Amino acid sequence: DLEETGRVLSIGDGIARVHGLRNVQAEEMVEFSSGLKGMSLNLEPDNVGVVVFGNDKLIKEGDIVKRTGAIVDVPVGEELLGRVVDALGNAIDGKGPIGSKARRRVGLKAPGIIPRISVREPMQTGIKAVDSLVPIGRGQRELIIGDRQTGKTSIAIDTIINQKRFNDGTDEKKKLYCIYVAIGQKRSTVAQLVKRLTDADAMKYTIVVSATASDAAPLQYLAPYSGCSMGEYFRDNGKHALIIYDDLSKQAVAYRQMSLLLRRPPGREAYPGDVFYLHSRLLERAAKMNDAFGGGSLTALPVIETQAGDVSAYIPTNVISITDGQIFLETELFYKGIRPAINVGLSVSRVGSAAQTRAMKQVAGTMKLELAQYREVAAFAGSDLDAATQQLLSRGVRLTELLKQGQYSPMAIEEQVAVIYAGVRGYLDKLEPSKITKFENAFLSHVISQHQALLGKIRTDGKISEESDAKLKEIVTNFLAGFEA
Amino acid sequence: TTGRIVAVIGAVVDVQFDEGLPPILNALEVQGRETRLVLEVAQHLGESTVRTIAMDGTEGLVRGQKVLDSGAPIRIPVGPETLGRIMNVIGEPIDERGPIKTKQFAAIHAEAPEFVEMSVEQEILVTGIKVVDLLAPYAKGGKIGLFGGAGVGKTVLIMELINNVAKAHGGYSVFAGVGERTREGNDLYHEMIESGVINLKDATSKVALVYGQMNEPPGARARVALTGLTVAEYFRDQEGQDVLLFIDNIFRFTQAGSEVSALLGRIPSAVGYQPTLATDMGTMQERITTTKKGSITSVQAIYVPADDLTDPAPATTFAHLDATTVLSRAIAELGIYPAVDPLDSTSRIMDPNIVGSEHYDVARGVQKILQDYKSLQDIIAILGMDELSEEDKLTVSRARKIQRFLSQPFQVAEVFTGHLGKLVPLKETIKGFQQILAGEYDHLPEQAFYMVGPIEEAVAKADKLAE
Amino acid sequence: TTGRIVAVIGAVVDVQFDEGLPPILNALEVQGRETRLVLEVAQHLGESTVRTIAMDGTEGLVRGQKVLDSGAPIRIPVGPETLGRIMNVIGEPIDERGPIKTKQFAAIHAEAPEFVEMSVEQEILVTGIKVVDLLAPYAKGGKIGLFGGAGVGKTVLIMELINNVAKAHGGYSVFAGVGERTREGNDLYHEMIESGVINLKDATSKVALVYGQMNEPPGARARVALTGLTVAEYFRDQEGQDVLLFIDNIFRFTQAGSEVSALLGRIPSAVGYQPTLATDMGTMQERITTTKKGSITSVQAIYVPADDLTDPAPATTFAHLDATTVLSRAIAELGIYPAVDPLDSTSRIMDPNIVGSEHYDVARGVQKILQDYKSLQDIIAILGMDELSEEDKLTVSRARKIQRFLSQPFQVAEVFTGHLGKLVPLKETIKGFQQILAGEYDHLPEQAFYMVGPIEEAVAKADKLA
Ligand SMILES: Nc1ncnc2c1ncn2[C@@H]1O[C@H](COP(=O)(O)OP(=O)(O)O)[C@@H](O)[C@H]1O
Ligand SMILES: Nc1ncnc2c1ncn2[C@@H]1O[C@H](COP(=O)(O)OP(=O)(O)O)[C@@H](O)[C@H]1O
Ligand SMILES: Nc1ncnc2c1ncn2[C@@H]1O[C@H](COP(=O)(O)OP(=O)(O)O)[C@@H](O)[C@H]1O
Ligand SMILES: [Mg+2]
Ligand SMILES: [Mg+2]
Ligand SMILES: [Mg+2]
Repeated sequence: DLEETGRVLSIGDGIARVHGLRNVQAEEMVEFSSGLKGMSLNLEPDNVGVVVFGNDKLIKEGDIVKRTGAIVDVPVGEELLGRVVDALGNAIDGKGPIGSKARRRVGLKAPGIIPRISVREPMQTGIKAVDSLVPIGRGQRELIIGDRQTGKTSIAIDTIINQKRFNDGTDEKKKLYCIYVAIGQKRSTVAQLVKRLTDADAMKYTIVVSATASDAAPLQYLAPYSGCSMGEYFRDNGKHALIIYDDLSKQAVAYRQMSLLLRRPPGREAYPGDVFYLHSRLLERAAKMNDAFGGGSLTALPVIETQAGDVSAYIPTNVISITDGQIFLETELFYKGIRPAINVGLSVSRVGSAAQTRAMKQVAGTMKLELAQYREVAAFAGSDLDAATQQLLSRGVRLTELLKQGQYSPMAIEEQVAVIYAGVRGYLDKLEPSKITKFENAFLSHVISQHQALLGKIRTDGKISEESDAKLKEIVTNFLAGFEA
Repeated sequence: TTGRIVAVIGAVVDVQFDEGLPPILNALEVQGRETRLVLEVAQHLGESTVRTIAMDGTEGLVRGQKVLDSGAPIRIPVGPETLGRIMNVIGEPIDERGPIKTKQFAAIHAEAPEFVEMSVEQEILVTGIKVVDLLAPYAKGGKIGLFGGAGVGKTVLIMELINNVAKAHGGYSVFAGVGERTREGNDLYHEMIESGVINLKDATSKVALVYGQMNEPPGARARVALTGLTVAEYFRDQEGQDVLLFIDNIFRFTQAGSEVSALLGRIPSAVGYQPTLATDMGTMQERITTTKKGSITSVQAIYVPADDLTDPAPATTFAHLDATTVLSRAIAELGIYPAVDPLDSTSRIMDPNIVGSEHYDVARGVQKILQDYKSLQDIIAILGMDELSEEDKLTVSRARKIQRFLSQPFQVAEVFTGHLGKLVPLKETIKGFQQILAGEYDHLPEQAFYMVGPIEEAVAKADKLAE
Repeated sequence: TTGRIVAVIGAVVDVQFDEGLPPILNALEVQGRETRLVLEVAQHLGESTVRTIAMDGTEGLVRGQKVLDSGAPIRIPVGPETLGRIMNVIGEPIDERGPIKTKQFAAIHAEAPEFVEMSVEQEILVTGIKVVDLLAPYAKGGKIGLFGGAGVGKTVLIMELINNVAKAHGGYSVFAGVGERTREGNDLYHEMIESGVINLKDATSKVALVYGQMNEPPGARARVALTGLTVAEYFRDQEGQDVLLFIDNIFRFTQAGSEVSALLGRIPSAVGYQPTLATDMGTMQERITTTKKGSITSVQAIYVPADDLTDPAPATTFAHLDATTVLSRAIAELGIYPAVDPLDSTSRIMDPNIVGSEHYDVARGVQKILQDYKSLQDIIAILGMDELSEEDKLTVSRARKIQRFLSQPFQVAEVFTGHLGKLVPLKETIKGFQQILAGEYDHLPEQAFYMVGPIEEAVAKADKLA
């Protein structure tokens, strides 16, 4: 029976050349003698090239290969929340079986033109520099790009932690379910990542999909698509989900290995011709649906690691052209004290103020150009500058200091507006730059403990009221003079 | 004639025919599929076998599956019944509005119009955008290309060109979505419904849509640009009327070709591209032209990979264009929109005997002071503003005011700049820059010229900065 | 049962079997060889022919020579009676002290510990070294990596770290010489005999040695890392006792993998490397880890090809680490030792919640002024330090003093310097840099901070120059 079963001709480097399987489909899942799964990616006239989902010591010449008659699928639903799973959706946290009542295909194509609607809901990260200058909306694709140890993962983590405020509330369309996809990382890092989310009480709405460094290349290759289908469930059921691919750099590496050992010719940096289509078809699946389809969304945060800042490399240039915006991180700024290390000039968001609350739009609207005027004069300055150009330098330096932020303390949007207000209105222009960070800490905690009614009104009204503008001014000016002494 | 699949490797599918073998470029129908799957014959491998590229995903394909030869290349619906409708690569409606009711179809592969069919007629058309109108004007029935790296404003620019030029046009427009964002497809569709250019109940629709975004496989992206221009070829030839064609993005045509090139059995060329890069673009672009039968005004957004203009894809595209609009990241970073490089954009109709000696001299005058300012920028970077002569800082202040006056608010960019967009006439554009070059506004502040319409708005803004 | 050689090139040898084919990773024994020649099965080529990779020189092999399946993968001696002994790739003793009679054996290939086996414990390991403890401190049971190009001091650093930690660590230690200098192995062996951490007369030996140096063919160098790894694995699990694993140099694993990949008929990856680079490293590195069962504090020296940190070999290694120590050539050429780059060395425990708010702030202060100094470097070289402002001149003088106070005399470098080895406590390291940052030693000369122990010696050195 060579129509439904096959025989292994050769096996090496995760690739099995199989004779037979005459009725096997392209991209179909096949089972080996030892129980190991394999995906049929090459259909040649005399053989079938099968990529192996595990070790190949358990596969020998002459082994029997069997059809399952299906493409790859993964478990789906709210039963995955709080769980750590592998690429196929098998639980690896040891906390029991996933009691999921639904399955979903991993290779389902993106929604077309019709089922979509304009991005109109804010996806708050809690990071001042993001929510103000690179605002993300629900259903958007926003890249996190930069060298190693620039803070990429930490942007994604703080974004996840920030959602607790929405998920503990009663408002349901305000909620966001998180999916962290780890690709090619080590297991100890992943466990330390889960420990961090558990302490912040963030796990209860987070799915962790992990295909680590010891896992086979096909496992690493499939992991992003598996987690995407998990997000798509929320998207198609009137709910909002956030996915994080950390990172698509290591996924491309895994796919290259497969493609090279299937004897597909190499291109730029040894990558296959379809490496762009690999990520494009993935990130296109992130969308904001119209109300007839549920009004749910899927926001994607892909991560790309560059080498020595080389943004010109094959892989990074692909993902930049795909996404609706990028957040650029640099080591130079990181060690200069600018943490998060967001290069504001290079970073953009195509959705823009349409992804901001009416309050944040009022304060951040001016910041963009005001900082652009600053960077122009920054590499333009001790030959002594005139009063006008020294003012532009002063303002820019003081706004930059406000964009600084520590870790694991994601800020509410009303608290963000208040601290941006003080800088953008010039109330800190004649303050020594070294104490702006010190100012923000003491100023905010005073507004938190003694002025809840102000923050509460900015939160609920969604904008800066004329009465709120007067009250903010009243606090900042009197706090100023006390702090200055 | 019935054939059988023998090989499936990604987008590349090999099919065997025991009898009559189908010629290259034919459309083959795969049997036993839920959605219509088209394989376009690319090569004759020999031994009664053809090599094809798939127009959709190749998942679920079996060796030995029936494949039928349609007898002709991919054929799509043409005519006034494409107006207000969105089509894909193979001519299927994707707007959920039903079948395209017509007994008139055309093959997406065709011979490029001959040399005798070319028209030398060049006439300037007003666009409303100052930088373009002044420095690098577009011509009626000309070939316009908007260059730029990632995030510089290619889409925003082409969007407002449809918002302005289609108004000054009584004919039909075609928009080809080639390998870009499906999100922007939803954006453009609903914006045109709002603006009334697409009408879902009557026949007043004036824009035909063709889409094949970056979720589609390479084959689909490689031919969806030809599907777009074949609709444009009908309105031009079979009617004899003026047509407008917009493409975002035509780089994706070349990208898609390189994505399959390895699997077609080609040795890679320079910078990882296909050897066929130039001729593929040739037999495509040479169809995008004005003839003696009719006129096509074409606007093509062109991606510049890692904003490197030497890259073979964008570098080979320059020779196909009459007007080039080159966008710059450094100019976008300053906050100047559109981010058009004034010293890297050409027009060809830039000639004293075409646009006028008054127009031409202002354009060169604006370019001269900005080029001279660039050399002055090299001094104030190290020594500072205090070192410049009184003559020097006079030209700097004028050059900086001219930089900002080149920028204007777009009517499709309300969320980005804050205030509404506005259209500026050509005669007011020449006069405006002419006045600044003479030094008539050396008393006005610098930010008075930033993001305004005509020169009259700059005067009014100067009063508003005081109190 | 019996096989026949059909193809030989370099370390890659093809064997054909009539009946019963050996599974991938099986050790094969070549007949007719005076010394033991182990072929490890890597690929099933089809037609009853396997593709293998040798563990020693393949010279003197003939087409038709007989090969026998061992039945298992390469198995080496493991257990307490390996301590004080030196062994090669296939676990054969190379110290001329006789057979290693162990009660247990273990295959050099094993699957990496599952996700449930992972421990989240992060506790500081004080090295006594200023650059390390201050900026990027190592963790107990964590993974440590020492990056560097040719001659910047990877080996000198790992040897000082052995001397500083292994004495104060009441447990067993494992050293794996991978593709490095053989005379270094001789120096380490006899030094350990001299000190007493390795004993030939007694079973008090605390260190096990495994060696496959740059004189071995690629097959040996590609696998020798697993042999030393398997010894370390046993001590972690089937005892509970804490283990130190030192590897010099782990790059040789990946380099040797590149040599054989060219002969296995693979299509090369970028930079000519193997397409399986990241997954080969992945299945190997994930075995070097702390579990809930036992703890492994691993230190790995990592070579950097042509000083390029973007090279696929060092670049892929970063994600397998918990603390990085990157060495720079320019910092080495200035006379700074250890040549640690303060702005490219990282640690996951560099966090106010873990090391303290005072420790963290000083570390970030040291880094800020060094990045500020690095920015001015161009204008300093064109014009001069005298053309700087009063604000900039003050940061430059302090940063230059911080640079030098980061350097330290090592106990292993007691001949290379002629000076005394210095071991500095953490509290005194924090205090030292804190004072320079606040401006307490602005009057003191630069060279006073060069190559000293604690902050007190910087003052005492300045007194002699008065
Ligand atoms: N806003 C911040 N403030 C202080 N430290 C930060 C901040 N963001 C990141 N870090 C630190 O930087 C280090 C690297 O962060 P990580 O997100 O792991 O970088 P990447 O993901 O780019 O490798 C971490 O040790 C983290 O503690
Ligand atoms: N005319 C404009 N006015 C203001 N901002 C603009 C304008 N054009 C582009 N931008 C900015 O650049 C971003 C990218 O625009 P887009 O057209 O998507 O660039 P590209 O198509 O070249 O990738 C926008 O989201 C916007 O922030
Ligand atoms: N901490 C140090 N103190 C003094 N000299 C050093 C130090 N580190 C390296 N060196 C010098 O550099 C040389 C090479 O060191 P080594 O560790 O062998 O480099 P690598 O192992 O990176 O090739 C040594 O011979 C020594 O003279
Ligand atoms: Mg990370
Ligand atoms: Mg675009
Ligand atoms: Mg060494």
